[PDB]
Amino acid sequence: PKKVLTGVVVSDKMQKTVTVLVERQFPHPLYGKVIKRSKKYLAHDPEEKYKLGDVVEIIESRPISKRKRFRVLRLVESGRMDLVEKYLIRRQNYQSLSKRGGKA
Amino acid sequence: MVKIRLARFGSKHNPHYRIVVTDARRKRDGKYIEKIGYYDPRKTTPDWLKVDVERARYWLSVGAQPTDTARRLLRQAGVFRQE
Amino acid sequence: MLTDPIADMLTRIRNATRVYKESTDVPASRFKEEILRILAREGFIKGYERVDVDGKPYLRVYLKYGPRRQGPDPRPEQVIHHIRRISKPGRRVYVGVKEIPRVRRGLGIAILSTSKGVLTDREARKLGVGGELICEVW
Amino acid sequence: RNLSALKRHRQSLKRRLRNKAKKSAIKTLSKKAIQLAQEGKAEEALKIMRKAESLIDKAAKGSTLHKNAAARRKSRLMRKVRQLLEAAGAPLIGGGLSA
Amino acid sequence: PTINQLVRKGREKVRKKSKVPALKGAPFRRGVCTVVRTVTPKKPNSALRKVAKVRLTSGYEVTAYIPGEGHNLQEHSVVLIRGGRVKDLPGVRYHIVRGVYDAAGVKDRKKSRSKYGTKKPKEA
Amino acid sequence: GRYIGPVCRLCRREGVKLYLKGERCYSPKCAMERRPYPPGQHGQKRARRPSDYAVRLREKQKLRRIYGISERQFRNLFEEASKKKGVTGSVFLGLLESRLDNVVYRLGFAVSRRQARQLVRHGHITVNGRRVDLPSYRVRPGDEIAVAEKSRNLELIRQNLEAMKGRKVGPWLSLDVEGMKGKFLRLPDREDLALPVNEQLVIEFYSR
RNA sequence: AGCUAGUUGGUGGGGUAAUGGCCCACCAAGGCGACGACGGGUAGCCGGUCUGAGAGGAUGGCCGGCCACAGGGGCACUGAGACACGGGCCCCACUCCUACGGGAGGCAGCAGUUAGGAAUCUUCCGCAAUGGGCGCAAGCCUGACGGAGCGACGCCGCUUGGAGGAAGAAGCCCUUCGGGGUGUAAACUCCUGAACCCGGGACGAAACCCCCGACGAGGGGACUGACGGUACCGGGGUAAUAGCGCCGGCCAACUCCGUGCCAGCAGCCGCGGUAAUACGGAGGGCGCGAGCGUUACCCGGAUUCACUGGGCGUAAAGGGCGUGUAGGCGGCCUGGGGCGUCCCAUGUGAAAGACCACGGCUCAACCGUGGGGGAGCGUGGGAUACGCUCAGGCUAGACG
Ligand SMILES: [Zn+2]
Repeated sequence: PKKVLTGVVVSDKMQKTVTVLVERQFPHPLYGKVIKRSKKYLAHDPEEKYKLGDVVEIIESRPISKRKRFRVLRLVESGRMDLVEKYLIRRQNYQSLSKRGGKA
Repeated sequence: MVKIRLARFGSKHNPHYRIVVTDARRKRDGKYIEKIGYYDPRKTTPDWLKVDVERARYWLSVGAQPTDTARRLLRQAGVFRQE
Repeated sequence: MLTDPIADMLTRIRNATRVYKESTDVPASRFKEEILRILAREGFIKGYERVDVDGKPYLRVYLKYGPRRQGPDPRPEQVIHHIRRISKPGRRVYVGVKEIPRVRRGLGIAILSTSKGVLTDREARKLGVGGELICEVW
Repeated sequence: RNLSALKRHRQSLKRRLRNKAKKSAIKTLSKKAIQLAQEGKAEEALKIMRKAESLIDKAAKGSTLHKNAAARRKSRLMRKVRQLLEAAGAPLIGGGLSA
Repeated sequence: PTINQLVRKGREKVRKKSKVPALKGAPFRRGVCTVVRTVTPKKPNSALRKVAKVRLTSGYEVTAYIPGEGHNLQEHSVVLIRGGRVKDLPGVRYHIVRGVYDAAGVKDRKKSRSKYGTKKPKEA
Repeated sequence: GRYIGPVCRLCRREGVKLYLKGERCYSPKCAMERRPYPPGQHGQKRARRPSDYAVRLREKQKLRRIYGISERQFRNLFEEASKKKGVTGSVFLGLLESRLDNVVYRLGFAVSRRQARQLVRHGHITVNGRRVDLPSYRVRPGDEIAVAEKSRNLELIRQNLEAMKGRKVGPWLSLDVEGMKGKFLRLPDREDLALPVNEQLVIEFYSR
């Protein structure tokens, strides 16, 4: 079962490849509540088909470059960087909270 | 060269073996592809030797020069005796 | 706003049952009524009914207790001695059949909430399923 | 001391000289095709490429290259040669490359 | 702690604080005494105590304590530290191995002869 | 090595009567007669209200010394029990009763595990003919516990197996004399054994 | 607290069995980060181990599985295979060598040697078995191995005897001076007969090979065991090692002399300054027994890091107050989806271990065969109460 994955297209601004956010839930190993963690896979996109703020599928694959081992099996649904916006912001605050703090 | 021999499991003067199938390249008592029988030297029981050629066949249907003392034991249960 | 009815309900009840109240309405909802349907049914309150205080739909839970008592303190024994919203949100709690417990050596229940509807524990084993562990009366 | 069976070192060495040499041939000779090809040398290129090809599988006939190596090396080559003749080409000896 | 505080931060472990940095957690440390002084105890109870600041075979050194009535410890006997203290003599983190090396338990012993190391007698 | 020493002593201190004393523990001689008080200098002096603990201790001791068995076993055996399915209290006694030696004794080939065990360690006995001795021998149910040939021709034995007529043999036992044999009919149970010990407390002393 | 230049990716190519920035060329300007990057610290990970009611903590010795390492560093040739423990090249520290040019060296293999240490052995036996390598084979090679020795290092079995035997010895403590205690204890009476001695004395081993006949199947027959002439089987065969800790409370077992804040005990609160059951010995007493006691470390008790299972007015503990990012939490109703969630099938969960039944060495420790369980994950399928989610509605929350 070559792994498959629905996730989001947080970023394209590179060559033929794409950034993908892939949220995830699972019970706290000990404190039970269901924590919602995340990971940024890099899918290989040829015709540069898939675009920013796209839900899509990723698939385990034969390498294309280190830090780059998946592909875009499909486009689940277009338009909705509302998720990106969040991603975008997550890292937005960041840089600020160093010796002064993020922002809002 | 997937052999079929005996690994030791007995004890200090109570040797008990399993008729395994390793690869030789692996210790006598180390991991293995599958057991298929036990041999008791001191034969203090009425089963000091069992086997299951039910398998040995396929298991000999491919490589596996069974140790001389392998075919031996196997011989009693005669994985062979094709009358 | 409530942050979790179920729990809330259980309490309204808990809080009421402790002053020997005739009844205590609980804001109506699909679920709840359920829990009561059992709670009640299981002989933990004469039952409940649907009453619209301010045309706003509620559920009158009809609490019940034991008989008056001897010596100092004629307060009846409590019918529902205990109650605890186990799986609250903020920390959800699902358990699978072999996971269901034995509330009070068996003199008390637990309310799983399976895919076969809400049900007691002895009843969970029945349809042999497990679910989200709800309240836990005894 | 004197681990006799050491031999091999000797052997290894000897066998080496062989291996290296076998290969150097191909390289030095293969480029011969490329260079030629690129230029537009119908035959010779095609020609010598054969010589390579063989000497290559030849190589890969002994514990020199063997494996897919051959292929690669081989393919790698003609592949290289082929497209290269997009200059007027016209495969003469042909042989090597079918069409 | 709202679960979350736990998922988020979670209980901080512990941390043991070894009381015998006579290192390697070994139980006995060879050594050569330096001073063989003698001190008084803490407020509660008094009496001259036979200490023994020893230089350990591991760059360390302490205020070795010596038990038993009298002793044969010389300013340069090979000793052996082994833990212990004295809630009387502040700063005395160990004890001595009478019987081992230059130590041999008190010669006037008869009872708990394991401790205070003296062998066994030939009574009758 | 076990005990070896003033046994009847054990009695006086353990309080009750201890039959580890073969015979004699049957008439003005078990010491327990007009000298039952415990050993020691004060001995015959007051006995401070036993510690809610001492109790578990002693009571245990008792049921141990009785068999004159090694603690490392009397305890290691306890675990073997608890482990096992069944009212532990029972089980223990059960197994603590199949000690080839005690076994023998309960039969009558001797009058005390103390005079028994030895009688055991000289091949003088046999579990199903092919004999044994290791007192620490678990006798399953339904076993032949006959004498050592060379022993049949033996005073004590003969005498012991002799006086053996009027006295009975516990409901899970059955030998004779006209065969110096025997048999482990079945694992006993509390009742079966009169044992002046409260197993429950014992069960307890091993929770500290 | 911010890291990044082969650094992120593209095209083309080299390289390998093979993908790949694995490497190189040129191009784009990206990659990663509080869901904790980067740095510093410690560390081989696992099975399993210990401990715990468990959840959990702590660990990873021996045995099994993977990994990296072979004086410290780098490169590669030979090959199915390595970057190669007992192969090679260089480089640095080091020992030995030397006609001073110039060389030889690796025990983190069995064993031994020295050194640091609290501390960890035998320079033995064997090719019999099991396995490994080459060989047609015979057959050699094997410090892998099967054994023995060494160590109370752990675990299991065992002897130091057994029955009778004084209203009760002598010697040794206590005293109301009548007497109490060590004691059935011993002495002694017979009884057994550890060790020790005499004889016999294996399983472990039947295959390779010979013969047979088609070097096939089936059948005969050669020979070999280190341990070891040990274990054991029959005979005779002498009553024949006990020690250590502790005895004020937790904590079990009290007396006397000595003893004077000294001598010393100590895990804790504490005892000694003339009557100390606490310091020293004896009398006895308790505990366990070839062991007992200490020392260090891990778990427990410690619900004292609290998921199970803690708290915050005055004991430690609410942020000087706000607005609000990310983040966590969400009302009543219907439908879709079925990701969380539950369920069944199957696959996987090696072996040993641990649970269980029978079995084997006289028992047990140890050992074998069998059975069961096993969270977790993979593929299919099913459920839809709950959580999410997607679309429609309402108005008790919010706002206007
Ligand atoms: Zn008696």
